[PDB]
Amino acid sequence: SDPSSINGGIVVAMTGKDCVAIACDLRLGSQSLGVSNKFEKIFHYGHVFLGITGLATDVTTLNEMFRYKTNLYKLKEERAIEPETFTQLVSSSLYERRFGPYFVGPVVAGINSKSGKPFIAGFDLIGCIDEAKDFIVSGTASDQLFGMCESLYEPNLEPEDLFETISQALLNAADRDALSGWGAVVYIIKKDEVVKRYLKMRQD
Amino acid sequence: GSRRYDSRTTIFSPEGRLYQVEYALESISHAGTAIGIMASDGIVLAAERKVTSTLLEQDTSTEKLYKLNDKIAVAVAGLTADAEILINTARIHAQNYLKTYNEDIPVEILVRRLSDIKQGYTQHGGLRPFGVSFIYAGYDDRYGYQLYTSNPSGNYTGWKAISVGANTSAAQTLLQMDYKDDMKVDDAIELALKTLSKTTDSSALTYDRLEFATIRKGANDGEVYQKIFKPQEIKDILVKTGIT
Amino acid sequence: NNYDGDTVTFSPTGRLFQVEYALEAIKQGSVTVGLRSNTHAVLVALKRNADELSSYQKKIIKCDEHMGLSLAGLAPDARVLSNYLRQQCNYSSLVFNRKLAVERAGHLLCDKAQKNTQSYGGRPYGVGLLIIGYDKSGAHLLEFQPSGNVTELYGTAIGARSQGAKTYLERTLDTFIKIDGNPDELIKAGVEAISQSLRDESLTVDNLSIAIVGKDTPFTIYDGEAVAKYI
Amino acid sequence: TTIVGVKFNNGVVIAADTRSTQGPIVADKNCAKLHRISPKIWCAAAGTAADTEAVTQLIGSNIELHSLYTSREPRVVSALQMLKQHLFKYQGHIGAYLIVAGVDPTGSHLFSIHAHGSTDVGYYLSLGSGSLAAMAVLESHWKQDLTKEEAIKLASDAIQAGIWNDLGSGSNVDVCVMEIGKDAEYLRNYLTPNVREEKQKSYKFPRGTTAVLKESIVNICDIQEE
Amino acid sequence: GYDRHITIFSPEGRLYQVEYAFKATNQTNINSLAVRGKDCTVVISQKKVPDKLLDPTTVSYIFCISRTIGMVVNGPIPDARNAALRAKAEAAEFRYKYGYDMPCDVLAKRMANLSQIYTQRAYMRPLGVILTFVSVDEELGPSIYKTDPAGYYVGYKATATGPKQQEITTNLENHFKKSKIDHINEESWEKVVEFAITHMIDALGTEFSKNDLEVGVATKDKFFTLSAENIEERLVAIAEQ
Amino acid sequence: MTDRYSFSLTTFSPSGKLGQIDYALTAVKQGVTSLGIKATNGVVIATEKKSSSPLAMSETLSKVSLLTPDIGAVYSGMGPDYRVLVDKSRKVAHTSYKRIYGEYPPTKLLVSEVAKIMQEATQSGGVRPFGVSLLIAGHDEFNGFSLYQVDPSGSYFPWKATAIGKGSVAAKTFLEKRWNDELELEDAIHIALLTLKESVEGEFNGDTIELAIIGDENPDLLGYTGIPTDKGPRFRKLTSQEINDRLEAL
Amino acid sequence: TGYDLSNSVFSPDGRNFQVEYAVKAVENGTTSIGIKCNDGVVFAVEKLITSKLLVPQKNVKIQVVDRHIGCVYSGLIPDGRHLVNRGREEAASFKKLYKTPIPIPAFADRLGQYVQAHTLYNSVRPFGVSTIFGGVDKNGAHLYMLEPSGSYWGYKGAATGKGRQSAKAELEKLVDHHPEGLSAREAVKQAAKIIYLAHEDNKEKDFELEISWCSLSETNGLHKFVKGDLLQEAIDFAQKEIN
Amino acid sequence: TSIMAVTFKDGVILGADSRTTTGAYIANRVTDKLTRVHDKIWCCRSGSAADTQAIADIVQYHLELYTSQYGTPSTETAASVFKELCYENKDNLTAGIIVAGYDDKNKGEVYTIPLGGSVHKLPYAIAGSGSTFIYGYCDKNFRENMSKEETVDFIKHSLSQAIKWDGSSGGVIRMVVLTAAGVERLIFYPDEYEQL
Ligand SMILES: *C[C@@](C)(O)[C@](*)(O)[C@H](Cc1ccccc1)NC(=O)[C@H](Cc1ccc(OC)cc1)NC(=O)[C@H](C)NC(=O)CN1CCOCC1
Ligand SMILES: *C[C@@](C)(O)[C@](*)(O)[C@H](Cc1ccccc1)NC(=O)[C@H](Cc1ccc(OC)cc1)NC(=O)[C@H](C)NC(=O)CN1CCOCC1
Ligand SMILES: [Cl-]
Ligand SMILES: [Mg+2]
Ligand SMILES: [Mg+2]
Ligand SMILES: [Mg+2]
Ligand SMILES: [Mg+2]
Repeated sequence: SDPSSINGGIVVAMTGKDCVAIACDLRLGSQSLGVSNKFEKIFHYGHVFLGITGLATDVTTLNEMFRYKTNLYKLKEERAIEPETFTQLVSSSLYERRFGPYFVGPVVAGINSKSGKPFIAGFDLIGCIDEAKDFIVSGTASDQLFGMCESLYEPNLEPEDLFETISQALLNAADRDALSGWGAVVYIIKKDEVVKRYLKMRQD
Repeated sequence: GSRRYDSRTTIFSPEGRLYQVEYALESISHAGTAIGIMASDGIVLAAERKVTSTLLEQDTSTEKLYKLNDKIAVAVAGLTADAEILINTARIHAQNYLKTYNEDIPVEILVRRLSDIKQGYTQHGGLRPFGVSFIYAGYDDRYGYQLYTSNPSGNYTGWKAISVGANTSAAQTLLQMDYKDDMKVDDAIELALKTLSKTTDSSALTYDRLEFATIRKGANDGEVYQKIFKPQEIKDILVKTGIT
Repeated sequence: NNYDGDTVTFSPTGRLFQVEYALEAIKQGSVTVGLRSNTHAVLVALKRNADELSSYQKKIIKCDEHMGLSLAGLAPDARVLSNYLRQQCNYSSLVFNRKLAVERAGHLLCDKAQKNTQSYGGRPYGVGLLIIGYDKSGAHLLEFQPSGNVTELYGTAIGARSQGAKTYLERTLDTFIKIDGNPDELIKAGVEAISQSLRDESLTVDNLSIAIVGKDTPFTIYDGEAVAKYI
Repeated sequence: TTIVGVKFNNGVVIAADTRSTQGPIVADKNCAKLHRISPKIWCAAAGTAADTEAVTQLIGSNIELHSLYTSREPRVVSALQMLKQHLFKYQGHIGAYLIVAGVDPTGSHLFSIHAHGSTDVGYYLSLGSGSLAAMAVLESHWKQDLTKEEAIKLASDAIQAGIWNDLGSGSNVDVCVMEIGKDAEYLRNYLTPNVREEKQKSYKFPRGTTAVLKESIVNICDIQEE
Repeated sequence: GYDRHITIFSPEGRLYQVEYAFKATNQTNINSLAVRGKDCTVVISQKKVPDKLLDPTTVSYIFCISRTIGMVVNGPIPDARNAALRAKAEAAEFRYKYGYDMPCDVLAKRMANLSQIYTQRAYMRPLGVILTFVSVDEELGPSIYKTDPAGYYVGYKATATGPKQQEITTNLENHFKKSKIDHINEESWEKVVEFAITHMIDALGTEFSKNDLEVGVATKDKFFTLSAENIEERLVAIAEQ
Repeated sequence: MTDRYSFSLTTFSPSGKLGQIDYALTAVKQGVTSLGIKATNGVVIATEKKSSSPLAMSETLSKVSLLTPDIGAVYSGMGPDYRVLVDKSRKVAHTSYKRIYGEYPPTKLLVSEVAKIMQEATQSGGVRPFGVSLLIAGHDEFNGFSLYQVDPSGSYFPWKATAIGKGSVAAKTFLEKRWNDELELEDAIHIALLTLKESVEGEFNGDTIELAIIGDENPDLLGYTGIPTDKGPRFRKLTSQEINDRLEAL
Repeated sequence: TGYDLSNSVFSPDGRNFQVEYAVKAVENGTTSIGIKCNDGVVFAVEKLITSKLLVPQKNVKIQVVDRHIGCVYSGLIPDGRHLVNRGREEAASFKKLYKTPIPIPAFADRLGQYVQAHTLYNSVRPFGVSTIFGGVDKNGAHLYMLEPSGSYWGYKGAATGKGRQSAKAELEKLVDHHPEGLSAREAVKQAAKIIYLAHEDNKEKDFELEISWCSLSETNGLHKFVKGDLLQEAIDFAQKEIN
Repeated sequence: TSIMAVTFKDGVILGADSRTTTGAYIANRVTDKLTRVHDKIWCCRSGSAADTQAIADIVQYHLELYTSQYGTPSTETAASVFKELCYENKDNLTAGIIVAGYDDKNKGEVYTIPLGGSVHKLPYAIAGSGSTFIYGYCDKNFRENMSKEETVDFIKHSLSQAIKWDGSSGGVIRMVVLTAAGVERLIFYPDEYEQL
C-alpha cells in the first residue's frame, strides 16, 4: 500500500578527502518475500553517480529517463554533465511530476571534473535538494543510516578509510531493517579512478 | 480567400514527378560535396565546406558532420538549419529506442524514420520539403558497418561508397574506378580525400575547407569509436597522403 | 467575371456573383406556386421527371403539423433547409410548448442562408422555397431566396416561367384572398395560377403536387389519384 | 521553520532558521530558506520545501523576463501579484508560505503570503511552525523608526526564539538586508549558535575491518582510441 | 505580383502592404503634435467636422487608455478604435497580472509587437494607423512613445504626425536647437498647451477657433482631454500676448 | 476570422533557390552596419544608431541587447523583427534551459534555439522569414568566449570577427587585415571603432554609436553580495562617455 | 492591379477596395434615415412595394435591440440582420455582467469593432449595409450611423441608401431651422416628409412607410413602432408637403 | 470578522474590524478589510481571505476596463460583477462581501452579497461572524438620513459590541467615508471604543 516500502532498499553517500563514496544494498522484495539478491540501485552517467531507493519500477524508470536526458545533454553540449548540473536536472524532473510523483529517494554523488570538488546531494520524492558536505541517506533504513552516519562520520577521510566508514554505516543500518540488505555494493570515487566492491553481509 | 497564394507544395506534375522534391534536389546539387566510404574495418565520412573566409573560426565549427548517437553519424548536404531540425529529431528517436528496448538503435531503423518524416512533407501538410540529403555512417551488431543516403523525397538506399551535393557525377565515377570490397579504412580515407581533391571547385584542397570523420571498430577491445577530426588532424592526414 | 470565384468577393458594382448564380439554379427549376386566404394556405407544384421511365421528383416537404414548404432548384439543399426547419419547429415545441410562428421560421432560414454568403469555403444554397403555415396570427405564405431575403406574400411563384402565374395572382389578388372556409376552391385557384406557367406540357395525375394547411386542417400533401379531382 | 521580516528606516530585513525536517528526523541542518527572486527582492520560505523552491524559481524567472521586457527594475508588488495568482490557482496544494520583501523604485516593502493565496502587509511578520515564538519577541521589542542594526538584532532574536523553543526549527540564522540605494546583502549563517561539540572518540576503523567478496575497476570514460 | 497583396518580401526586401498601410495613415488629413513640459505631456490634434449633421462631441481621435495614458491616432477611425480597445485591454490586464500601472513605453512596445506580427503573418493585415502614447510615467517622467504599421517604436522629446508633419517637426527641431533642452521649461500645463497650439499655428500657417482643435493633457496620476471651452481659455491667452 | 494560411509561403523555385530567404537577406543588406570582434579575454559587438528623426530619443532604442548575463546580440535589417526575436530568445533561454538545469545556457546552444525559431519562420504555414541577421556574442564556463552570426535561413556560423549589413564587404576586409589571435579586449574595441567609422556618413560619437562587450565579471552590476559563486554579468553596455574617451586616442 | 480581388488588401493609395465595393451595395439599397430630437430618436425607412402580393405592414425592416435601441439599415438586408443578431448578443452579455442596459455609445462601438473585424481578413467579406441606430440611455438620446468600414459617428440626423443626398439636404434644413431643438412628435412627421421627398429617386415602384422611435416622454425610453393614428397623421403631413 | 456599511444623508460609510484568524491564532491584528474596487466604490470582506482577495482583484480589473470603455460604473454595476463571480463559483468560494459606493445621482448605496451569491440592496448591512451579536442593536439604533457624526458613532458602537462578544473579531475599527467631498479613511483604537 505505502509505495516507498513495498520493495525495500537503501542508499548512502559520503564525502572524504578528494573523493566520494556511494553505497547501496541489493535486495528487491514484495513486502515479506525477498525476490532478487542482485537488484542494484546505483547508476552512472559518465562520471556522475545516481543512487535511487523506493518503488523499484520508478527506480528503473528514472534510471532510463536520466540515461536518455544525459545522452542528449552530451550530444548538444559536447561534454559530460557535472554533478551540480545533474542535481538540478533531477530536481526539475521530479518536480514536473509534483501531483503524481515518482516514489523515490534519489542520491547524487561525484567529483566536479573542472574544480575537483567532491559533491553529494539528496532529494525528497518531488525534488527538494539537500546538498550536504558530510553525507546523504535514503531508503527504508534511513533513520538507521542517519544514526550510523552521524556517529561514525568524520571529515577528510582517505578513500580506503572512507570505504570502511560508509560500509559499516550501511551494513549495520541494514541489519536493523527487515526490508534492506541481502548484499551490498560500495563505489569509491576519485577524480580518475572508480573502484566498486561487493560486501559480504548477513543474508537474512 | 487564402487559396490564391497557395503554391501547392505536394502535387504531381503531368509527368508524375514531385516539383518541390526535384527543386530541392537542385538546391542540394550546389552544396558542398560529402563522401561516405565503407571499408571492412570501418567507415569514412568526408565533406567539403562551402564558406571559406580566413576569419571563420574553424575549430569550433560544425556545418557538415553531426553525431546522432555513439554508433551513428551523418554528413549533411543542403540547408544546414533544415538539417539541424532533422538531426535533433533523429537523436530523440535513438534515445526513445534505447529507453524502450535497452539496446542501441539499429542503423536502418533510425534511417527509415528520418526518411519517413521527409516523405510526409511530400504527401501532406502543404509545407515545403526539407532541402537536405544525408549520408548516414553507422555500426550495429546485425549488419556491422553500414552507409545509407536519404534525400528530400524520403527515399533511402544503402551503399559501399557514395557522394551527395555538388559534382556527385564526377565523384561517383572516381569512386567506382578505385573502390574495392576488401579495402581498409586507411585506404578509404585516402580515396575520400583524392575524390574531393579532383571534384572540388576551389583551386586547392586544404585543411580549413574540410570536415572529416571515421567510425572504426578500432578501439581498445572490440568496441566502436567515432572520431570527428580536429583541424590539425585533417592537416596531418592531408600531408600523410600527399595532397599538400 | 474576375469577381465570381467565391462568395466572399464583391464585384466593383457591389454584387455577389456566386449568390446570383445560385439564384440562377432556381430559374432552371420546375415551377411552383403558393397562395393563401385568411383561413387556408396552399402550395401547388409542377413535378418534373428525368424521362418517361422515371418518377416525378417530389417538390413538397412537411416541416411540422402546421407548416411545410415547396422547393425549386437543388433538391438536396431543400432537404438541408427543411431538416433545419423541422428541428426549429421541434425545438419550439419541446422547450416552449409553442408552435413556431411562420415569421420566425422565415427569419431563421434567412440567417442560416446568410452565413454561407459571407464566409470562405461554403457556398450559397442553390434553392428557393415557398413556406406556408397556419399559426396564432392566421395563414401565411413566405418566399425564401438563397440570398437570404425572405418575403411575406398573399401569393407568389418561383421556378421556370413563373412570371405568368405571378401576373395571374397579381390580377386575381382580390378574388382568392376572399376564399375563406373553402379548401377546394383555393386549390382550384392555385391550379389555374400554375397553368399560366405551362407550355407544351399540361397537368397530369403523376405530374401535379398540391399541399394545404389551415384553421382545422393539418399540413397534408396530395399526390397521384388524390389530385385527379383538380385536373 | 521560523521566518521573519522586519521593516526599518531605509529598508527591510528578512531572516530564517536553517533546519528542514522529514517527520521527526532532521533531513538537513543547514538549508537556505532565503530565496532570491530578483537582485533586490528576496523571500523567506516555510512549508513544503520543494514547493517553496519551485515557486520562487518560477516567479523569479518570470520577473527577470518582465524586467528585461520593460527595461525597469522589478517591483515587490509584481513578485507578490504573480505569487498570489499562482498559489490561489492551486487551491493550497502548493504549500508555500512566504515572507516577500525588497526594495524597488517605489521604496521598501514587506509582505507575507499564504499557500491558499492570501497576502498581508506589515512592519513585522513571522511564518512557519516557530512563528508564534518569533511573534512573541517581535510584539515585545519592535518599535517604529528602527535602525538597520536594531532591525537585524530584532529579526535574528525572533529567529532564535524559534530555534530554541520550536522543535520544527534549529541550527543557524540566515539574514538578508535590503536597504534603499544599496546592494542587498545576504548574510549566510549570520549566527551559528549550534556547533556540534567534539566527539568523545574517533570511529575510524582499522583497514580490512569490512569483509569484501569482489572488486573491480569501473569504466567511467568515453569509448577509447586506437 | 502577389508579393504586393500580402506581407511577404518583394525582390528588393520590401513589404508593400506595410508601406501602403503607412499611406492610409494620412487618409483623414489631420495633423497631431506632442510635447513635454516639466510636469506634463501635452498632445494636440486638428479636429475637422465637415458635415453639419455630425455630433461634433463624438468626433475624436484622442483616447484615454488608462488613468495615466493617453493615445492619439493618425489614421482611419475604425483601425484607431481597434487599436484603442486593444490598448485598453492590455493596460488593464497588465495591472491585474503585475500589480502596477502599465507604463507608456511598455504599452507602446506591446502594441508595436502586435503590429510586427501583422507584418510577419499573412492572414492579418496591418492596421493603417500611427499611435502616439503619452503619459507622465512614475519612473521616467513626461513621456511620448509612437508606434507605426511596421512595428517600429521609439521615445520622443516631441513629435508630430500627419500630412504636414515635416513642417511641424522642423519648427519644433528649431525651437529645441535654440533652448538647448529636451522639454518645454514651463510650470503649468496650461502654458505648455499654449506653446503647443502657438507652434502649430506658426508651422501650419493657419489660425484656430475653439472647435478646430482637440487637446489631451497627461499629468502625474491622470490623463484628460480639454473641452471646447478650456481650449477657448487657451486661445484667448495666446491672442493677448 | 480564421487563419487559413496553413501552407508554406517560402518554397523552392526551379533553380533551387528559396526566394523569401534570399529576399530576407536583401533586406539585411539594406540594414545599418553592425559587427563583432572576438579577443582573447573578451568579445565586442557594435553598430550605428541611425536615428530616424533628431527629435527621437535614440537612447530609448536599444540595438544591442542583453539576452543572458553573459550573452548579447546586435543585428542588421528590420529592427521590429529583431525586437521580437530578442523577446523570444530571452524566454527560450529560461524555458528550454535555466528552468531545467538551474544555470544559463552556453552561447552555442542559445544560438541554436534562436536559429530554430528563424528556421521555423522559413517553413511553417502563413509566415515570412525574419528579415534580420544577428551577431550573438557570449561567454560560458566550458567554451570560453564565442561570436556567432545567425541568418534568415536559421543557419549560424562561429566567427573570429565579422560584419553584416550595408558596408559589410569593406568592413570584413578591414577586419581580415587587423585581426590576430593575440588581441586584448581594448585592442578589439579600438578596431571595432575604426571599422565602424568607414560605414558611418554623419556624426561619429558616443551618442550615435552603440557598443557592448562580453568581458570580465562585473560584481558591482550584480545588485547583491553574499554568494561567492555569483560574480556578476560579463555583458556590459559601454556608455556614451566611455566610447568618447576611446575616440580621442583614435 | 488585382488589389480589389481580396478583402483586407491595401491598394497603393492606402484603400481597401472591397469595402468601397460594399458601399456600392449600400448605395443601391432603399432609403433609411434617423432624426435625433429633444429627448429621443426617430427612425424611418422606404419599403419598395415590388408587387401587390406583398402583405402590407408585414415585412418589417426596423429592428429592436434590447428594449431601448432601434436599428434600421440600407443594403443587403440579411447582412443587416446578422449585424443586429450580433448586436443583441452584445447587449445581452453587457446586461448579464453589468446589470444596467447597454449605453448607446458602448453599443455603437460593439457593432463598430465587429464590422471592422470583417475588414481584417481575406476569409471574410465586408458588411454590405450602412446601419442607422440609437436610443435613450442614462445620458440622453444618441443617434449613430455605421458604414461597411466600421466607421461610425454620432449624428443630429443621418441618411443612407439611394435617396441619401435628397434626405441629407432635408436634414440639414431641420438642423438650421430648429437650433433650440425638435420635439419627438415633430420628428416623426418630419421623418415621414423626408422619406416621401427621398422617394423621388426610387420613383418607379410605389412604397410603404415605416417609422419607429424612442423618447423619454413619449415612449418612456423604450423603442416602439409608430402605428395606427400617429402613423397616418405623419403620412398625411408628408402627402400635404409634396403637393 | 465584523463588517458593516451604512448609508446616510451625505453618502455611505463602511466599517470593519482588523483581525485575521488562523484557527485561534491571530495572523494579523491590523488587517485592512475595506478594499477599493473603484474611486468611490468600496467593499468589506468576510469569509476566506484568499477567496475574497482573488474576487476583489478581478472586480478591480473588470471595473478599470469598464471605466476605460464606458466611463464611471454605478455601485449596482460593481455589485453585479461581485455577484457573477460569487454565484457562478459558489461551490468553490467562501465569500461574504458588502459593496458600498457613492454616485452623485444615486447618492450612497449598499449591496450585500452573502455566501450563495444572491444580491440584496439595503439601507445598511452587517456581515461576518461578529454580526450575529449586533442584529438586535443595529435594528434598534439605525435611522435613515443620519449625519456623518451620527453614522460614525452608530458604526463605532455596533462594531464595538461585535468585537466585545466575537473572539474572531478585534483590533482596530477602520472606516471609509464616501461622499461628494471625496474619500476619508478613519481609524479607532481599542482604548476609545472599549469604554463605550
Ligand atoms: C520548520 C519547517 C521544517 O517546517 C520549515 O517550514 C521548512 C522550510 C523549508 C523551506 C525551504 C527549504 C527547506 C525547508 N519545511 C520543511 O522542512 C518541510 C516540512 C514539511 C514536511 C511535510 C509537509 O507536508 C504537507 C509540509 C512541510 N520538509 C519537507 O518538505 C521535506 C524535505 N519533504 C517531505 O517531508 C516530503 N514531502 C512532504 C510534503 O508532501 C510531499 C512530500
Ligand atoms: C471573522 C473573520 C476574522 O474570520 C473574517 O471573516 C476574516 C475576513 C478577512 C480576513 C483577512 C483579510 C480580509 C478579510 N476572515 C479570516 O480571518 C479568515 C477566516 C476564514 C478562514 C477560512 C475559511 O475557509 C472557508 C473561511 C474563513 N482567515 C483566513 O482566511 C486565513 C488567512 N487563512 C486560513 O485560516 C487558512 N485556511 C484555513 C481553512 O482552509 C482554507 C485555508
Ligand atoms: Cl509582446
Ligand atoms: Mg536486513
Ligand atoms: Mg530474513
Ligand atoms: Mg500580414
Ligand atoms: Mg474580540
